[PDB]
Amino acid sequence: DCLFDGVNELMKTLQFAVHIPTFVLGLLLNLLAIHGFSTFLKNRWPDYAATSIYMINLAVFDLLLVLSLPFKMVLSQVQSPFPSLCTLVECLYFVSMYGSVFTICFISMDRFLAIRYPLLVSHLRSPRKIFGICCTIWVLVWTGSIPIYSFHGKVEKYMCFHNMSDDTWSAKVFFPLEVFGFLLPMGIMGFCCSRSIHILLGRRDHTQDWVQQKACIYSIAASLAVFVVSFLPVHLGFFLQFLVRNSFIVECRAKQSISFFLQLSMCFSNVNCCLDVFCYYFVIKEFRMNI
Amino acid sequence: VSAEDKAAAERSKEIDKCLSREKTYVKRLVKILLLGADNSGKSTFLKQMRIIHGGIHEYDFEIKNVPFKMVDVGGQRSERKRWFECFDSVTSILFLVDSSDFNRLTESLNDFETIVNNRVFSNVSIILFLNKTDLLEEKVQIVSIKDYFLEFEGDPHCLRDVQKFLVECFRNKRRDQQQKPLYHHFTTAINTENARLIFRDVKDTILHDNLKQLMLQ
Amino acid sequence: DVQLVESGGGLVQPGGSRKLSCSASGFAFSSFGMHWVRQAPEKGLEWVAYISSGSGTIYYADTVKGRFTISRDDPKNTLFLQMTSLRSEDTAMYYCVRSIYYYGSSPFDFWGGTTLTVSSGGGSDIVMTQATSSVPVTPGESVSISCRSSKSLLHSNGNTYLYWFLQRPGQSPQLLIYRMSNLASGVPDRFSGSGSGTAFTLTISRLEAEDVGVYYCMQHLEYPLTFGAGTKLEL
Amino acid sequence: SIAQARKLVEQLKMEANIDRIKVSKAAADLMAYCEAHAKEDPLLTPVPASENPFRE
Amino acid sequence: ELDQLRQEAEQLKNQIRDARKACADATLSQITNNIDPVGRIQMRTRRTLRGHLAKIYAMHWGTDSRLLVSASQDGKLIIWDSYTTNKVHAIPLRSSWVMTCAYAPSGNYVACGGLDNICSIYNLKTREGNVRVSRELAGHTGYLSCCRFLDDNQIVTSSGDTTCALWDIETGQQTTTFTGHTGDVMSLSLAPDTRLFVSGACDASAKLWDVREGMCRQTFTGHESDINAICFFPNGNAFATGSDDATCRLFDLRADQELMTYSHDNIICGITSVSFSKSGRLLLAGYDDFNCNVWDALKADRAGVLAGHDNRVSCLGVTDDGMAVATGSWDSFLKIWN
Ligand SMILES: Cc1cccc(N2CCN(C(=O)c3cc(S(=O)(=O)N(C)C)ccc3N3CCCC3)CC2)c1C
Ligand SMILES: *[C@@H]1O[C@H](CO)[C@@H](O[C@@H]2O[C@H](CO)[C@@H](O)[C@H](O)[C@H]2NC(C)=O)[C@H](O)[C@H]1NC(C)=O
Ligand SMILES: CC(C)CCC[C@@H](C)[C@H]1CC[C@H]2[C@@H]3CC=C4C[C@@H](O)CC[C@]4(C)[C@H]3CC[C@]12C
Repeated sequence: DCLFDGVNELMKTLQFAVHIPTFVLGLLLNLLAIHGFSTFLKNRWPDYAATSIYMINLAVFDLLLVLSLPFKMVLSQVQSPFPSLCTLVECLYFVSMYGSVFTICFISMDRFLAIRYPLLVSHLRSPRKIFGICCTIWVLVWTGSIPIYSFHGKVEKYMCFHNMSDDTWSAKVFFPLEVFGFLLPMGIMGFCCSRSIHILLGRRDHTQDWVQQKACIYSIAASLAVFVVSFLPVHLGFFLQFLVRNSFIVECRAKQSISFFLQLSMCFSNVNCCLDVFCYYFVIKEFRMNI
Repeated sequence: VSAEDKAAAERSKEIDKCLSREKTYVKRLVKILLLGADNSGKSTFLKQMRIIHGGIHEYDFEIKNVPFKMVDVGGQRSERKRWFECFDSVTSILFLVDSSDFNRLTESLNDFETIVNNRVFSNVSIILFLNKTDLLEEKVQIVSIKDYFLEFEGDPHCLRDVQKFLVECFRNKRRDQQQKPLYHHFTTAINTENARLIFRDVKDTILHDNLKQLMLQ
Repeated sequence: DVQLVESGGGLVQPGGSRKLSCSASGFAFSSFGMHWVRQAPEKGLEWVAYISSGSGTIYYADTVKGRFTISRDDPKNTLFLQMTSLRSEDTAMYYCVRSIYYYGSSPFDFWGGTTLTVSSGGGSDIVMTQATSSVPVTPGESVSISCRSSKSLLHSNGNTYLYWFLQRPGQSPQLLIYRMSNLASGVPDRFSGSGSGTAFTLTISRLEAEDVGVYYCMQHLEYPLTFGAGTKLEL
Repeated sequence: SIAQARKLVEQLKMEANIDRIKVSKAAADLMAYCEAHAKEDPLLTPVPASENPFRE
Repeated sequence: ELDQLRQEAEQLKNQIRDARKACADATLSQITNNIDPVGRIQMRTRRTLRGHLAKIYAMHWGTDSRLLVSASQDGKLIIWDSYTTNKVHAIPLRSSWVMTCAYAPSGNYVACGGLDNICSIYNLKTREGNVRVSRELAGHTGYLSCCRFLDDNQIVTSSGDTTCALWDIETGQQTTTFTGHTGDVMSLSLAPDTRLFVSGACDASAKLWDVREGMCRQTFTGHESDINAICFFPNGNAFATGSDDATCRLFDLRADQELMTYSHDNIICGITSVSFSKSGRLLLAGYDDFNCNVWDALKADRAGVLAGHDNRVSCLGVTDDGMAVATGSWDSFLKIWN
C-alpha cells in the first residue's frame, strides 16, 4: 500500500544538490547583508535606523537557517548520536523559517502603514519601536517552538525530518499552524503589498513626480512574488501530507509523490534565504553602492 | 554636592522637562517659506487665509490638527548664504506667481530658477501657486502668448495650452528633478480651497520622506 | 512690588490643627523654592519646612516631621502649612521665605510674617553659636559680630554656605549676606562678610540707627537649616 | 555719485595718512606676547587634572 | 569731475598698497621659523550641553569663565553652568530666527538678535526672579548678525544693512553709526581696551573702527569671499578673520596688512567662527565640515582638531581665563573642550 525507499534516496540526492549551494550562497549573502546594515546603523542612524533594524533581523533569521542547513543535510542521512539532537536541529531550522516569514510580514505592514498614514508614521515611527517589534517576533517564535517540540518525545526519530508524530499533524495543531504561519501572513502580505502599490500608483493626481517611485512599486511587487513562490508550495505540500495522514489520499503512488513534493518544496523553500537578500537588500541603491 | 547644588540641579531638571514637552510640538510643526512677489497677490492670499482659518512676518494656523507656520520674508529678502540657510529646514516653499502678467513672467521664472536650484533648498518641496487664473483666462483671448514666448506651441487662445506651457516652463527650471516633488496649482487669492491644496502637498511631501526612510529603492 | 502675606494664625488649643496660608504677589512664585521659618516669642529663628520650585523634594524639621505638611498652589501663588496635633512648643511667628536656587542666586531674600499661639491646655545637626547676645554700641563706630559652626561650612566646590540676617524691632528678618561674602541687593556697602571654614564675622563699618536689631547667622550647607542664637545690637 | 565719490576719496586719504611699522616689528611683538603668556595658557599646555574644573 | 574723483581714488589705493609693500620686509613665517612647533594638541569633550531643539547659531562665554549663553533656531536662549552642565536660565524669544547672542561683562544682561532686525536686551537680575526683556534696540534696516556689550549701558551691533551701530541702551537710540561697508556685515570683535572694534562683512573686507570718533580707522582686504568671523588678538594689536574661501587670515593693526594665512588643500569648506587662546598662540576655527581646527597662530600649522559634532560647527568661544573652549553646532549640542 505504501513504499518510500526510492523516494527517500532520490530526495537525499536532490536535497544534497539543492542545500549545498543554498548553504554556500546564503552564508556569504547574509553575512554581507548584516555587515552592510550594521554599517548603516553605525553611520546613518537618524534616517535609516528603523529599517536597518528589521533588515538585520531578517538577515539573522536567514543566517540561522543557513547554519542549520548542514546539520539538516548530515543528520538526515546518518544516525543521530543523541535522541534529542534531531529535535534541536528541527527547532532551529523551523524557528528560522517562521521568524523570517514574520519579519517579512512586519516589513510589508510597516511599508503599508508608512504609505497609507504618512503623518502618523512620521510622528510615531522610531528605531526603538521597531526594535521592540523585532524582540516580540523573536519571543513569539521561540516560545511557540517550545510548546510544540515538547510533545516530540514519543517520536523516536533516529534521523531528523523523517518521523513526525501525530501531535503537530493533528487538526487542532496542524490547522492553527497553517493559519498563523502561512494563511494569515500571506493574506496580510497580499493586502499590504496590493494597497501600497495602489496608493503609490494613485499619486498621479497630486504631482508629476510620482514616476520617481516606480522602483518602489517594482520592489513591493517582487516581495509579494518572492513570498508566494517561496512559501506557497511548501504549505501546499504540508496540506497534502495532512491529507495522506488522514486517509484522504490513500491509493499508492500518490502518497509517494506527495512525500517527494513536500520534501522537494521544503528544500526549495529554503532558497528564500538568498531570495530575501536579492529582494530586500540589493534593491536598495545605497546598499549596493556600499557593496 | 551641596543642598544648593541639588536645588540647582532640580531647576535644571525642570527646565529639561519644559524643553522635552516643547520638543513634541516642534516635531509636528510644518514650516512653509512664502516667496511671492508684489504683483503675485501675496497680500490678498494671506488675508484670505487669515479670514478663513482665523523683519519677518509669521502666520500660524492649523489644518486637520496639524500646526502650520507660513514664514513671509517680503522686503527682507537677502542673497547671502547665512540668510538662506536659516530656512534650510522648512517643509516646503510656496512660490506665488501672477500668471496673467505675461510681461513679468520672465523675471518670475528667473526668480523661481534661483530659488529652486539653491543647494540649501534641496530637501524642501516646491508648491507653485499661479494666481489670478481668471485674469489669465480673460487675457489669453485678447493677447497671444507667442508674442512673449516664441517657444510656445499650440493654440494661443486655448487656456489649457497656456496653462500647460506655464507649468512646463516652471518645472523645467528645476535642474535636479529626482530630489523632491514639485506641485503646481492654478487658483486665485480669493479662492477658499488653497489651504486644502497646501495640506495635500505637505502630506505628499511627508509621504515622500517616509518612502525615503523605508529604503524601498 | 514683591510681597508675601501670611494668614491663618491665631489661638489654638493643644492637639488641634491649623492651616497657614501665604499669598505671593509681584514675583514669579512658581520658580521660587519656599521655606517656612518660625520664631518663638522672645527667641531666635528656627527653620521648619521647605518645598522646592516644583514639588519634587520636601524637607521638614525633626520637631515638626510627621505633624506638619507644606504644600503650594502655583496657579493661585499660595503656600500652605498644615499643622496637626499642635503643642505649646509650636507657639511662634511663622514666616515664608523666597528661595531661588541657581548659580549665583540669593536664597532667603524676602520674608513675611504671621503669628500662631497654642494655649497651655539634634545629633548630625550643625550647631551655629553666636557667642555674644548683646553688643551695646554708638552710631558711627564700627562693630563686628562673630558666629561659629560646629562643622566646616566650606564646601569642596568653593562655597561657604553661611547667611546673615538682620531683624529690626517689630520687623521681619531681611537677608544681609548670602554665602558668607555676598552683599544682598539693597543692603548698604557698610555691611561686609568675612570668615573661615568654621568661624565667621560680620562687620558694620559705620553704625546707624537703622542697624539696631538682632543679627542671625544661618547655615545652608545641608538640611535641617539651623540658625545662631542671635546677637542684639542696641544704642 | 559725486558726493559718495568725494566721501570715499576722503576716507582713502584718511587711511593713507597713518604711520605703519615694519612687518618684522609686528611679528616680533606678536612672538614676544605669545612667549610671555605661554605658561598661563591652559589650552597650549594641558594643566594637571587637579587644576581642571572641567574634568569628566 | 567724476572721472577725476575715480582716478584720485585709484591713485590713493595704489599709494596705500605701495606703502604697505614698503613696510613689508620679512614674513611672519620667516620670523617664526626658528621657533619650535607647538606639537599635536588633543582636546577632549569634557562636557556636552544638551537641551536645544534646533540648530545652535551663537554662543558667548561669560566673563566668569563658567556661565555661557547660547542661541538656537527654536527661539530659545539658554544660559548654562558649564562646570555642572546645569541650565541656569531658558529664555523664550519673540522671534525664533535668532542669529547672534551676547553676554554682558557684568553678567546682568544678555543680548539677542536676528532676522527681526532688533537687538533685544534681557535683564537677568530682576526682583521678580524671571528673565524679562529690558530694551528693544530698533533702527537697523537689515538683520542683526552680531552684538557685543561695552558695558551695561553700551552695546555695538552689526547688521545686514552694511552698517554697524553703537547704542545707548538706556535711551534706546543709536549713539553712533559706522558706515563704509558695501556688503552685509557678518561679524564684529571688540578690542580688549574697548576703545576700538573690528568688523568683517560680505564685501571681503575687514574694517577697524574707533568707537568714540565713530569713523573707519583702517580697511583690510585680503580675502576673496565673504568674511563670516573675526576675532581680536589678546593684546589688541592684531586680529584674525575667517571667510567662505576656506581660509583664515591674521592682520596686524600697526603693519596695516595681512601677516599670515591659515589654509589647507584638504579644506574647502568655509569658516563659521574663529577664536584665539589666552596667549594667542592657538587660533581655533570652526568649519562646515563638522570639525574645528586648532592652528598654530605663529607657524600656520594645524596643531589639532576638535571632531565631535555631527553637523556644522556654527560658533566658537574660549573662556576669559583660557581654561576651556565651547563649540556650538547645527546638531543642537554644545561641547566644552580641554
Ligand atoms: C514557529 C515554529 C517553530 C518551530 C516549529 C514550527 N512548526 C511546528 C513543528 N513542525 C513540524 O511538526 C513539521 C516538521 C516537518 S519535517 O520537515 O521535520 N518532516 C518532513 C517531518 C514538516 C512539517 C511540519 N509541520 C508543518 C505542518 C504541521 C507539521 C515544523 C513547523 C513552527 C511553526
Ligand atoms: C521512525 O520511527 C520508527 C519507530 O516508530 C523507527 O523504527 C525503529 O528503528 C529502530 C532502529 O533504528 C528499531 O530498533 C526499532 O525496532 C524500529 N521500530 C519500529 C516500530 O519499527 C525508525 O527508525 C524511525 N525512522 C527514522 C528515519 O528515524
Ligand atoms: C507561528 C508561531 C510563532 C505561533 C505559535 C502559536 C500556534 C500556531 C500554536 C502553538 C502551540 C499550539 C497549541 C499547542 C497545544 C494545544 C492544546 C490543544 O488542546 C488544543 C490546540 C493547542 C491550543 C495548539 C493550538 C495552536 C498553537 C497555539
